[PDB]
Amino acid sequence: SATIVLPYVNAMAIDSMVKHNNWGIAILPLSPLDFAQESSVEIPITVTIAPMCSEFNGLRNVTAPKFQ
Amino acid sequence: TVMWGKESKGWWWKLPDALRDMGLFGQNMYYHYLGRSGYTVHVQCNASKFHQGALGVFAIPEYCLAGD
Amino acid sequence: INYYKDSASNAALQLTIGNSTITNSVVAYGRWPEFIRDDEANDQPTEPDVATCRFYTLDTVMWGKESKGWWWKLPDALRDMGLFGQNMYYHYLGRSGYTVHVQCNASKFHQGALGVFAIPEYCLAGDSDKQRYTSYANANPGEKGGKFYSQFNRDTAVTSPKREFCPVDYLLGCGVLLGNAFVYPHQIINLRTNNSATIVLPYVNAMAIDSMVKHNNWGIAILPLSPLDFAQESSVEIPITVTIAPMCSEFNGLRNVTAPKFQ
Amino acid sequence: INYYKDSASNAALQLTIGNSTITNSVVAYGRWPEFIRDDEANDQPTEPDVATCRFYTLDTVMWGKESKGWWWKLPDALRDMGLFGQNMYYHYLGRSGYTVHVQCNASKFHQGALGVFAIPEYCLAGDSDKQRYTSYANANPGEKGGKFYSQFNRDTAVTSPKREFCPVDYLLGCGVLLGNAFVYPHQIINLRTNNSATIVLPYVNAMAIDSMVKHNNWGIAILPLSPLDFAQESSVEIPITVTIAPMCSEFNGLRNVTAPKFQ
Amino acid sequence: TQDSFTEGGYISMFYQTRIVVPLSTPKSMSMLGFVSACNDFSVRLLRDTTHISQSALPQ
Amino acid sequence: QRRSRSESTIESFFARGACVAIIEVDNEEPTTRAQKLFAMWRITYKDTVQLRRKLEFFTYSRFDMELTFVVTANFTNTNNGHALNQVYQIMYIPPGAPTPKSWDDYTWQTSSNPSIFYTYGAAPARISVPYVGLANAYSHFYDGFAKVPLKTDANDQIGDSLYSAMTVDDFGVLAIRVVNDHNPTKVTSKVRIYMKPKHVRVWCPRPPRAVPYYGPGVDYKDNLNPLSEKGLTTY
Amino acid sequence: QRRSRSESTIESFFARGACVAIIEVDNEEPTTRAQKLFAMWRITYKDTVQLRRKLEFFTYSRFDMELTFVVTANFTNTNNGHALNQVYQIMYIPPGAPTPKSWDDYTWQTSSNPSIFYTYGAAPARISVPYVGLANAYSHFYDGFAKVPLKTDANDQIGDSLYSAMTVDDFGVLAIRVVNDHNPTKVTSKVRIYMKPKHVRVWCPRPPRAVPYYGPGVDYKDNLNPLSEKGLTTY
Ligand SMILES: CCO/N=C/c1ccc(OCC[C@@H](C)CCN2CCN(c3ccncc3)C2=O)cc1
Ligand SMILES: CCO/N=C/c1ccc(OCC[C@@H](C)CCN2CCN(c3ccncc3)C2=O)cc1
Ligand SMILES: N[C@@H](CCC(=O)N[C@@H](CS)C(=O)NCC(=O)O)C(=O)O
Repeated sequence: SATIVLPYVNAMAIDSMVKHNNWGIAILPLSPLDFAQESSVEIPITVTIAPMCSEFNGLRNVTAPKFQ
Repeated sequence: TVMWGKESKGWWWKLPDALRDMGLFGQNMYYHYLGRSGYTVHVQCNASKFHQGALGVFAIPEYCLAGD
Repeated sequence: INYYKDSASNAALQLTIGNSTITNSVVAYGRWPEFIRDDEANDQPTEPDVATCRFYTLDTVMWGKESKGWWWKLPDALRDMGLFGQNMYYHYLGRSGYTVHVQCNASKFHQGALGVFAIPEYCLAGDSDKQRYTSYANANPGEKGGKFYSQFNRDTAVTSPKREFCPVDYLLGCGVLLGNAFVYPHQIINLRTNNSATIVLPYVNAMAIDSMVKHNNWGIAILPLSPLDFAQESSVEIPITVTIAPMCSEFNGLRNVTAPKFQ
Repeated sequence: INYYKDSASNAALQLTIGNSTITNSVVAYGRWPEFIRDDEANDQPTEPDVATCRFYTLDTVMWGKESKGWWWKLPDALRDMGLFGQNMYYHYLGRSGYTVHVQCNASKFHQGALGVFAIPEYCLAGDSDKQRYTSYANANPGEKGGKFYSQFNRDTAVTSPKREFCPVDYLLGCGVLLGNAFVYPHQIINLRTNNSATIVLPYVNAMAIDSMVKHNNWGIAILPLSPLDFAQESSVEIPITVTIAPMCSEFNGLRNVTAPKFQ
Repeated sequence: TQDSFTEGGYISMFYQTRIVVPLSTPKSMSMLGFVSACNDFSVRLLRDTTHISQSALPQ
Repeated sequence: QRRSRSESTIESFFARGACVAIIEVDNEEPTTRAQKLFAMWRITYKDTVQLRRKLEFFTYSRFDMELTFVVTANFTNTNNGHALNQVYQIMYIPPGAPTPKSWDDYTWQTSSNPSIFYTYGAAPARISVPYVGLANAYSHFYDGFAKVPLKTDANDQIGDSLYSAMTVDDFGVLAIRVVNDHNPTKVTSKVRIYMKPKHVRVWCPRPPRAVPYYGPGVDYKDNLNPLSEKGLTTY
Repeated sequence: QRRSRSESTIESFFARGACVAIIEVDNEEPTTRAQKLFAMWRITYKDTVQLRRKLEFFTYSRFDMELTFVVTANFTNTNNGHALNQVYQIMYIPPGAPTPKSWDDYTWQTSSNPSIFYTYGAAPARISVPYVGLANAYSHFYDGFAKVPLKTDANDQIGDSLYSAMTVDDFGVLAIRVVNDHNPTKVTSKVRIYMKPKHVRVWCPRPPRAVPYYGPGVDYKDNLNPLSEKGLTTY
């Protein structure tokens, strides 16, 4: 397992969350997966994320982005 | 959950994009003009003593990707 | 001298809330809304401050010569109002007080009187011989509310009963004379003196905190005490508007969202 | 105020013992074995120190896929163990505590779970319509012990009834669900974590000292909570061993030797 | 007793990743469950149980 | 001195024994057909109207209770001899406890359930009970349901429940039987139960009922013209 | 305040009167054939199951006892006149004391044995008894025998004894009779005995019974499928 803690990083103290993404997570296999001498191997990978110290401002009607 | 095999090349996610539909966090995100938050990321992957491999997890601020 | 050990055996202006502003008030039972105290509880509560404690305006209604009255249920009327409804449906237990503002404007040549009553545990009568057969959907109209009637119209359907309320104006919809309804917290809007009414309702219930979906804590009833008239015109209609602000709201029991079936 | 004179009328690691050594423990009811105190007695007691307080090993048993359980009675199981049995049969009254050690070793590729329970006044059910008809010989098997069954097999013999117990695994042989047997002092041996169990039993009885021949103070029950398995083999068998050490034993009432008739 | 006005909730279990075993090892296993009450548990209103019955008195 | 309000207090207003139940129990030779050897009554105060109307002046209440039992027996015929004095057994069955199916089943052992044995001709029986409400106060009126239908429910009957009802079985029941065996002559008896609240606190006063009651709820069916005629300018 | 455990104590758990015996006694003209003029009941709590099950939660117990007697009488016919009020005699016979052979023998003089005389129609009789155990505590369960067979015994019956039995005659018996002479009409009566433990201490808790009792011991014969069906993934 792995654990990381990410603080809020940006050129501004507070910014919109819809049109701007603050962080990116990249997972890559540095070494190929293998098991005994089997031809095919598959294992599950799971990701969990917890927000911390979240603030919001500018209450108004709800935004409905068009995702396809 | 995702699956890791011999031909897997990697995965990537964007935050706070990945949590846009997670409980009241998404509702507050879409009901407010300005937002702020930190994160805690936990990656889980279990195998046996006869398996071998290595995963690299990277957190990148302002992670911009190339087109096609 | 008491012999038995058990005690039972013993012989006997502008008001601003959140990002909303409205431009005398009545406090029910002389008790301002307040949060739960440390000496009474049953986990960490969720207590929104400004995202839910603000004024929401309901649909406007029309008052004419033949209008008999209107009624609403709380917190039912606010089930689809911003984040308040989301918190209501995402939590098992909820608590809140209310501020109710009724607006109705007319001219000096109009005349009429409206009575607004806040009733705790406001139970209404059915419209069929069967007892307590009203359905959940019909008992929770929402922000549209219901209306009163001047007579009891028994439902004659036998195959597909309506299962709806049949309130009667002069019985207050519960079998009690309207004249005594002033025992409840109330306000009177007389067109010749004022044009608005305000009431503050604290949280009232036999339990400190209770579910908001299956139980309604308050009822609001508006009835015309005097008929509307204007000069010598045959038909007169004026708008009536209602605004409600939650106050000191607490939620507990976070879990997946509830999706009631309203028709 | 109480009127009557009588109160009843009033309204309501290595462990070494003796010359034996074995290489966490559970103490029953949090009470270590102890000798009789001067404020409770009924002649000069005989209190062997090392000639009887030592570890005796019983016959090894085999655990497989079809095994259902085993049971033993104390002090019955030690009736033929060195000088302890001689003192038991040469004295009218006896007293003692016990230390029980269960050993079972396997590999990392095996799986299974054993539950060991110490039961005071462990009474078992019969195998016939007649009630309390079990014989003394059948109720005191000795160091060999008995076994459990998955069903009740009524004895059909009418001429020569067997007069034997018929314990049932899921009823604990006494008409109580096995799941609650953990209320008694107990230990769990899980092959993936540990390979041994230890329990310490003090002397429990309604009397300070009692005969050891006609009354058994403790019962030991071992049952497989999970079936035994190994890789993908069809048949698997492993040994289980039991060792018992008397502690703080007293005897009184010296006289000629008792010779019970065991078949 | 069973009553919707005093319902308590629900308990569920799910796999997080999966069970993984090496070769020459059993692929099936068993799990056990236990329940108990904490130190803040209380009861009221003693009453008879439904788990024991009788049909004929001893003769 | 000056006039006082001693008798207008809540305690004085409810310091009276009010009948809430009349129950019939018969003693005769058992037979295949239906009989009244033992009776069961569901505890409540809505069977009668006077105490119900007095209590409905308020929305919430909290009190202890005192119960009194009066028993009256009589014959039915004259040519079947007579009978000796009878003994009556009254048992309180809380929710979840087993209920009798016959006048002489094991359930009458009352190992844990409280019971009263009454001898005919003695003083009326009496007992006291404390506040046994699950919540902090009794709820005379409840505006809600016990179930909420959901969109994912397979059918509409999963979430169907009666309006203004908290629990189906509340406060248990009382089972009354005659312990004595059957005499050759049938004997009928009636038990009347009288209730008196004590140490009473109330909240949220409400206007009193003005039309006849119809069911446990607030429904009204007939007699909806209470007021009588009178002249506007007539003294 | 905070919730308390007052009612979960051992004393409260056993603070109830539980029936343990129903006994029949008849009054009629004596005859050569068998009759029920006097009855004898062996004292125990295993005749009924509720109190037995409650007590079997523990291996050892120590308590005093309170006994209450309720008497109910009735006729059987109608053409033989009537009868006057009867008086019942209840006598406690400890082990070793002589036992009656008739309803009017010398044994009823009760010179040293305690006795109760009860008048029909009065309040139910009551008495209290202290702890009378030979040992330091009562033994609900006994894993042993009273005799041990020996190799030198002439026959196998010398050492034969019932399993899980301490003494054949324990705690004595109760003898109940009707003191009154026989009226021309027969009169039947039933005495119900209710027991309440007091000042209770217990040791070595045990799991409760899960299958119907069968005999004084722990034997089981039928109904060995207590649990019901339910889905693994069904709420
Ligand atoms: C041996 C027999 O003695 N046992 C007697 C007994 C009597 C009363 C007991 O409590 C019954 C419940 C009462 C405290 C009254 C219940 N009330 C108060 C609120 N309430 C009610 C009914 C319907 N709608 C709303 C409130 C009621 O019916 C328990 C035991
Ligand atoms: C004038 C008549 O009044 N005499 C009454 C009386 C009542 C009870 C008396 O004691 C009888 C014995 C009781 C203290 C209860 C005995 N118990 C306690 C343990 N026990 C028992 C039974 C079976 N297996 C294990 C324990 C019992 O049956 C003595 C005299
Ligand atoms: N109905 C049976 C007798 C019933 C009976 O004795 N029931 C027992 C337990 S099975 C009991 O508890 N009776 C209580 C009582 O009726 O006093 C008969 O007379 O054949």
